[PDB]
Amino acid sequence: LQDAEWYWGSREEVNEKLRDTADGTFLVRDTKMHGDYTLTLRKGGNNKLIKIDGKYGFSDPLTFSSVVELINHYRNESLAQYNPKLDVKYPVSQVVKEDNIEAVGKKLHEYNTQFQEKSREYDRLYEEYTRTSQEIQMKRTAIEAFNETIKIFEEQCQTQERYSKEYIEKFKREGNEKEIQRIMHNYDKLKSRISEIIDSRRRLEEDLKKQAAEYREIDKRMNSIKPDLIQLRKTRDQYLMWLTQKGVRQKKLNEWL
Amino acid sequence: SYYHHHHHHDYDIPTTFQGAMGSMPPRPSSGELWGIHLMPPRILVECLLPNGMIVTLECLREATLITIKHELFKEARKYPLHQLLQDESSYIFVSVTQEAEREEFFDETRRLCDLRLFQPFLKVIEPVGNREEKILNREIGFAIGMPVCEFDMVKDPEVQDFRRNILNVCKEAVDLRDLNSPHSRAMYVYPPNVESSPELPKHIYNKLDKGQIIVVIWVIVSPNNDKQKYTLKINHDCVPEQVIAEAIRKKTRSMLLSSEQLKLCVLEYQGKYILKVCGCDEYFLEKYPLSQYKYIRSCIMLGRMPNLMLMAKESLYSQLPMDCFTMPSYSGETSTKSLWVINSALRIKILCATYVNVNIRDIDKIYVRTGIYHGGEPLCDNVNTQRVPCSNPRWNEWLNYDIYIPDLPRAARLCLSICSVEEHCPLAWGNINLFDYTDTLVSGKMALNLWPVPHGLEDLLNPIGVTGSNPNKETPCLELEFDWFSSVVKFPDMSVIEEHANWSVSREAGFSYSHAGLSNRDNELRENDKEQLKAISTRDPLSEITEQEKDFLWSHRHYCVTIPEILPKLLLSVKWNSRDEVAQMYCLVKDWPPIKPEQAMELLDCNYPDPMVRGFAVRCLEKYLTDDKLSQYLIQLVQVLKYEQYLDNLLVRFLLKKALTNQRIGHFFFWHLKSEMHNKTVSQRFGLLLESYCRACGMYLKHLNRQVEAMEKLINLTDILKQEKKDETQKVQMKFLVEQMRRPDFMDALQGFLSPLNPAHQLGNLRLEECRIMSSAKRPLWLNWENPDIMSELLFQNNEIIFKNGDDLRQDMLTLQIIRIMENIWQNQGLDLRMLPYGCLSIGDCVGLIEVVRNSHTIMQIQCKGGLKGALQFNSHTLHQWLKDKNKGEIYDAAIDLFTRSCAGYCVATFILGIGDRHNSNIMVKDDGQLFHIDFGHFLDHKKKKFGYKRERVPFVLTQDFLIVISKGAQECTKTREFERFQEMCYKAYLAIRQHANLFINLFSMMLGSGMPELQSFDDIAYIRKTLALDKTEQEALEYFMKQMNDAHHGGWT
Ligand SMILES: Cc1c(N)cccc1N
Repeated sequence: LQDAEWYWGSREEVNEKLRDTADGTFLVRDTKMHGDYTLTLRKGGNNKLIKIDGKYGFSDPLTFSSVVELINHYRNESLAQYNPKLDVKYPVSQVVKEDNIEAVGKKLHEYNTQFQEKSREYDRLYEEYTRTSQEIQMKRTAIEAFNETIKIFEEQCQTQERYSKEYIEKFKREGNEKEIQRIMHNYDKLKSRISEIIDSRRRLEEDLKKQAAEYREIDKRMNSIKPDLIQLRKTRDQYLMWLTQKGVRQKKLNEWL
Repeated sequence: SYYHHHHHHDYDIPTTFQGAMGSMPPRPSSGELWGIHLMPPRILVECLLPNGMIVTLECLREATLITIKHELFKEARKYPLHQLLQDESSYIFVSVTQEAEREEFFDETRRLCDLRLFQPFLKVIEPVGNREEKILNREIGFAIGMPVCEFDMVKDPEVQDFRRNILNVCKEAVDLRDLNSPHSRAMYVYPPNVESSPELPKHIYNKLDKGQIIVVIWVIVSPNNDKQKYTLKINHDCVPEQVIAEAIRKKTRSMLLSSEQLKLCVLEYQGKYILKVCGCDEYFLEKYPLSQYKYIRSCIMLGRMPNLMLMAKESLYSQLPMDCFTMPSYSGETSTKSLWVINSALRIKILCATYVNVNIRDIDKIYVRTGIYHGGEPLCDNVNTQRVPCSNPRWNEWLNYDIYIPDLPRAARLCLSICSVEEHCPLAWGNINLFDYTDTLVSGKMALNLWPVPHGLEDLLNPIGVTGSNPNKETPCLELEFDWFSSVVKFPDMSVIEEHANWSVSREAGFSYSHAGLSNRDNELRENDKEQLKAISTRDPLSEITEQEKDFLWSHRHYCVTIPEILPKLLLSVKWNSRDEVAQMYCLVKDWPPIKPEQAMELLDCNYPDPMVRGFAVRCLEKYLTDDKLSQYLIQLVQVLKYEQYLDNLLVRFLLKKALTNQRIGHFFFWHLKSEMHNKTVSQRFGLLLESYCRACGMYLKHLNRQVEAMEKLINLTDILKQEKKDETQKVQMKFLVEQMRRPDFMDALQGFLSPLNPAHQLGNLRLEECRIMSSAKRPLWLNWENPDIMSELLFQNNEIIFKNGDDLRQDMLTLQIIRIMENIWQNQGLDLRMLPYGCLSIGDCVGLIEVVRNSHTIMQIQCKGGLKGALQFNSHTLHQWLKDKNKGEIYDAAIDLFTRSCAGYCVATFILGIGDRHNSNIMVKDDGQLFHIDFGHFLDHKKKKFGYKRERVPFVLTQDFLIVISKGAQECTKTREFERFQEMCYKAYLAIRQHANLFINLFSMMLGSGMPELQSFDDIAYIRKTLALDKTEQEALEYFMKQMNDAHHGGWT
């Protein structure tokens, strides 16, 4: 009843042991002038707490003589026949098997340095990801802007053709090539200027794909760091929990960690 | 020998990281032209003329469009086709901006650099769209920082439906403004800055000899120059009008005037004047105890004599222009088929995710997890099979959720996520509202782009996350299909839900005999029950309720109406997946007794998404929440908008109206919205709201637009200092800074405007000799300005505030807010600890403003200054000795009282909030002896995400230094009465916060919205439970607090 595997005997650190366990995983807890014990069960991925002359129970069907009595019965069976909306029943509670205590504690530092080195790599890349998302979108807007600029110039190389070829045929002899050269010059500037702008826009779009390429490669490697970070952290949490069963040593821990 | 000769082969130091010179993270934003920060001082600009000619002027960076136009048409004469141009006056400039929109440049005073031009060119045109007036939307869009057109071409009906309907609220507020104008207009602009209570705490009351204050009314007569004191001694609880009279009495008593002749000269004169605060645009515009105005109450506390000014109402109503509000340019299926008709389970067809970036080496197989939610979930969570894993992943499955379509609640939302495989690990996520804003159940095909899993989330699905598709295109796009029922299904009317609820009750009244699992169902209740209910009511939000307690609550819901405050708990005890239940709850909440705002605010967090509930919650605010207390909690109310399902909602209509009713709220409401605009989770939502505000706010837009323009100048300026003027001497940088600031574009832009930190303060001229870049690597700017008040002298001649590009202010913003609140709790509950919650304001992505506190120093400076020449050790006493050096005489004794009263409160706030470890370089002491912490780092113990685990840290650990000073220089200070009293403050402080713990949970719960890594989910906030010890009795808490306090101190502490 002290040991009881699942039996620990507060709210917060329960939820840390219930974080990322699947549908059906459970444990029991201990104000006493409130109720005695508390079955904290994670049905469907959400904390579902259940309150507990001799007989331990949930409300009226009290004939179970112990805390261990009531939980063996409902490891076999669901909680539906007690309370309507409850159709779920994992009593969850390696480490190289090490009885070393000290050398288990060195590994905790080692895994934690591995983990904390690993979190920074994940943290780095999350900045890269979002900066890249920004840099990209700024490039996209810039492309809309270039494209827009270009319209105004394409429209301007057109805009002049209407007025300029009205001012060639009207007159013609008056300032023959003295006029029409210096209208051809201005226009020959105008189109090569367009020519430069388009090439400036292209050169952004090639950089866009190289950026968007790298953007994939960040996420790609984020998603291969992620699953490792979960296990690396989870192994650290079992190494740290395995220690904090035998010797209390809450304060000794912090040098390794 | 050191390393076992083990070579690290990968490591390189030819530049290998931003650990080396480790500061200044956030980027980027190009400034004055595309791809460059600060445009060249002389620059070539292509002018595109209406005759099709490209004449290129060399212009100065700094030059006005007037100057450019005027030169362009002088220089277009030298190019051909001059007879085809009109007189320059028939033209306006245009170009493509960096936002990517062809902006017409109407305000021709603007300078070439200030245009935000992308490419440096200008097209000439005669002004299309003859309403010049109306295309000062560009004003709005400047203030918002995204052009107003960008909405106008949004497809989505909701968005347009928001834009058009929200003007209801805007026009209603403008009505209230010009109601008793010009008084009410001044009432909008310059609301009375006033504490919530008129009642005075007992430690203020004792500073005034049975409620009397020596005031100083000032006046001006001719020409302006000379002013005259009029040093009244009026009552604390006397109103501005009485204070205005006595001033005019004493002004105009005379030897050529009988008393009867004075009384008449009082009356005429009296109400032609109103009271200003000397030195800032604050005023005393309504019947309020003088003490109730914040300026007075601070003058009491600080041992100061209020300097007010008598101001003529007409010289005031001179300075208010007209609001000039205008309605903008922009002005189901035959009774459908009620969701309750629909006879089927929920099923949602998953189809194909397209853009999923995963190593086929690393990850085996990948699947879509799904689930339905309400904050928590109304059925067993389900997935789909592990099919087509990684390479082009596709499942054409109907997922089957065990809930009947009618038992969907209004606020139901699907939450999904692509995952990796117990190698379980989310790749993306996205959530969708199962109904739309028109109440319509979601049918057919939907295409959802997903969000990347953030830092703190390990969990698979993430329903607190924002509802809707990512706008970012190039991300995982998981499209899917919902069931179609030959008819648009709408959510039931309330009239109909009222009937089903009335039926559900009458039905229960004949359910008979034993109903074991009494659980969800006696008229006369037991006394032990009625005590187990109020006992539940008192519990904080994070004390999670059991199934027993829920069922117990849900049954006695009709008694729960006697104890309104239970409502949060009750609502979380409803089976949201039983419309029978939900409907009955909708009839309680209808006429549930309104509750206190501090309690009603919980009901707008993520755990209460139902619209009816949130209505009740806004209904509470509408009643109790004063413009004071709204302003106090405005950050938590802006943040809580994210959790609303739809754009258009009662909470937005509330806050928007309040913003337009009162300009001090308005101000911060703009800036907090504007602060977040870079975050694409809310860009749309907040943009739309900010448009509405900006459109209806009256002249303030133009004031905002200068504040905004100043902030952009500084953002650019620093951005440049931080890149390319890095690896440069301060000497070289400071030269560059001053050089820049002297250019006239900077001079215009950074001078005549209002403090975003506090728009009451004006900001005048730049004294550039007192402007400088601090030593920090983030290259913050220490900026200084002349206070252009008439009475600068009487308040502060120099206003100086710190601009810091590079650092996420919002953690600080919230901790400082929380501090401010603990102070108000403490003080207003008669106990005087003096926290200095200095001003802080994030105006953007890691960009903000921090209030300077003149004459304060880091303990380090104190000790550097007090350190002996031969570099040996710094003396614990030097603090004490440096403090004495300032405070000498009866002063000394009082300055230790301050240091003790501050140091105590800061100990208890620090401990409870668990903020970053305190040490000599982040603790500050003022000349007058007040202590206050700066640079808080991570609040709720966010370096416990590495190891952590029941660490319940003490961050302010009072070294000798502090103890000496508390104990007036004795040795073995830990044993004096000086110290006993100190501890008794610390205990009394700790309990006060422990009785308001609900609020601080809820404030932190409201803040989960913002994307702060310190606030990822409720367990983050749970630290504040341990540290307040809310699972325990208060007596254990006291003992816990001591225990905790003792062990870190090696001290006495019993
Ligand atoms: C309401 C709630 C659920 N369902 C799970 C975890 C935390 C909280 N606060």
